[PDB]
Amino acid sequence: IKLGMAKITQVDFPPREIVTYTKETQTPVMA
Amino acid sequence: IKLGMAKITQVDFPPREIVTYTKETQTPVMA
Amino acid sequence: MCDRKAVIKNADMSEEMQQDSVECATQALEKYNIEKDIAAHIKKEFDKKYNPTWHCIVGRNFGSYVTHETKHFIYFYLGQVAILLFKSG
Amino acid sequence: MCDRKAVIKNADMSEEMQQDSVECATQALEKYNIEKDIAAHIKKEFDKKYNPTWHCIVGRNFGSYVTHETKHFIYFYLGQVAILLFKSG
Amino acid sequence: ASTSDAVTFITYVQSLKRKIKQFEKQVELYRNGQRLLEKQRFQFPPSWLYIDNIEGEWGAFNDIMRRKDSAIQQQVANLQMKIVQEDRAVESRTTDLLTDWEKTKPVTGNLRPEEALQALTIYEGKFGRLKDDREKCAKAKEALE
Amino acid sequence: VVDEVSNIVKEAIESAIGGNAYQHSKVNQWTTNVVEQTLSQLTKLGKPFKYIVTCVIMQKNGAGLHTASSCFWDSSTDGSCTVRWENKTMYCIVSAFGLSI
Amino acid sequence: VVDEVSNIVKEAIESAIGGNAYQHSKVNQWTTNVVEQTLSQLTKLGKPFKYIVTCVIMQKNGAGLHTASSCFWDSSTDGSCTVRWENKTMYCIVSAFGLSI
Repeated sequence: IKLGMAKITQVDFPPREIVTYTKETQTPVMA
Repeated sequence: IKLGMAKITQVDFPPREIVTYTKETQTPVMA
Repeated sequence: MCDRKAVIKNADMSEEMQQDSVECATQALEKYNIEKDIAAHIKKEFDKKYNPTWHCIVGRNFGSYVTHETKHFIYFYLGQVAILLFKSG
Repeated sequence: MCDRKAVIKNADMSEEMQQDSVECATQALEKYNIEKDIAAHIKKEFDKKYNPTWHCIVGRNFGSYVTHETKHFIYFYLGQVAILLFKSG
Repeated sequence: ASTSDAVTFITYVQSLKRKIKQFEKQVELYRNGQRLLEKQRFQFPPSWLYIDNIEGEWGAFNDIMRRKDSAIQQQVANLQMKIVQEDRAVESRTTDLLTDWEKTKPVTGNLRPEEALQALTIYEGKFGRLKDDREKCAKAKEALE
Repeated sequence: VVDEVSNIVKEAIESAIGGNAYQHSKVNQWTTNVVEQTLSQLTKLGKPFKYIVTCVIMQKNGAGLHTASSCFWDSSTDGSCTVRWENKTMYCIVSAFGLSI
Repeated sequence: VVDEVSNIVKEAIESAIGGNAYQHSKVNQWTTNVVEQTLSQLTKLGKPFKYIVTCVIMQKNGAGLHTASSCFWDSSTDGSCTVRWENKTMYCIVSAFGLSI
């Protein structure tokens, strides 16, 4: 069977990453 | 040609194990 | 009055989420006379509102440094308790 | 230095992760007395040995309810400061 | 994954971190100043945070910027690979377009000067855009690791 | 027909899963049911095609799936039908195929 | 051959994806390269069959996976091969179904 040229239908589902939005603030003890 | 019901490769992926609950904790108290 | 409020020091969250977290912490602290029981009530409120599982760290002395996700993070003081609660997932 | 003896009265976490975190906490307490730095080091060690993400908090007068994953919420106190490495997820 | 945009963001993040070194040095000096104020009782009014409150907000912003820089450093290799592939494909397409326009400029009888000039300019723009895109992707990868 | 194959796949998904979520003990069963429904839809048409129906179900846990179906089939006689149907917490990218017999 | 097809699919998955750092813009390219390599290996085999290849590539993020294909052919002269391959934190599964013309 002489099959013709065929491509591939690409459908990549999306992932979700991790947000490294660190809230930096030094925490002191009671004074 | 002839065709009918048959079998296939049965592959399934079990998921990871984790436990989530509202468990209360506390730090020790000193003076 | 036991006010678990905050000022603009480090508060990176949705406004409704931060207000709900502060109100839930204050209500749990008012309802429960123990710190652990107040933590349990606040965690129940968090798992009911923002779904399971969410935790809040609040106390006189504390410290937090983790992957604080956007619109669900906090690092401040709520009254005598240091409100450092960040939700990621 | 500092008596960084982690006595886990309640250890609902992995033994290997808890031991690695305890060793890192002892090293960090020998390095410095900053409880926030010790908690950050414990959280970083737990997140490195058990993937993202892990959160650890060290304080004196605080009450928090751990909303974490199974076998990853280690509450080991080096004395009285309960360094609860409740890896949320 | 888009190499040009990723490299531009990486170079911008590198410049931002170079400035943020001095910005955070000033932030540490200001945290010390706010602490000294609170020692003199000059903690900031509770409408916003104190001097340490502005310091905590700046620390949150710096944590976000450091997270962006860490993501850039993690994905720099993939961004560079995507940019190199896109630049090579665009340059091959620009070569094909330049050759095709030079071979078959629109040289018909009426308005054929404008049509042939447009075809030649389209081929030249394709080649130059491919070259510029490749150069920009490489420069952004260099500026963003 | 690719449009008919996609419509049959969508109807089978609506009839079997529809708004059903993802369960570990039932994902493979749902995939088998969807594949069987697609195979029955392809066989009942009477077209002389060696129909192949593939069903893959993923969980919406931050995982993306790249779905494709390329086969050594004739361009003017055969083809493949790989589509994706999305749910709230059940990702299902399923493919139907047909080769001239 | 089922074993030969599984070995070729494993070699293609190793050559395409491997166990390197994950990338959404590169996972689809790896899946496409694996599909092209599998198609080339099937075409160079020379056996009288019309293979149908479905490559399922996923990332390890707690999502369940069930890559299955229900078809309509003859098991005496046609068959399919299943190979379990993956990465350090990603999956590389190809479902190849060789069908006699």
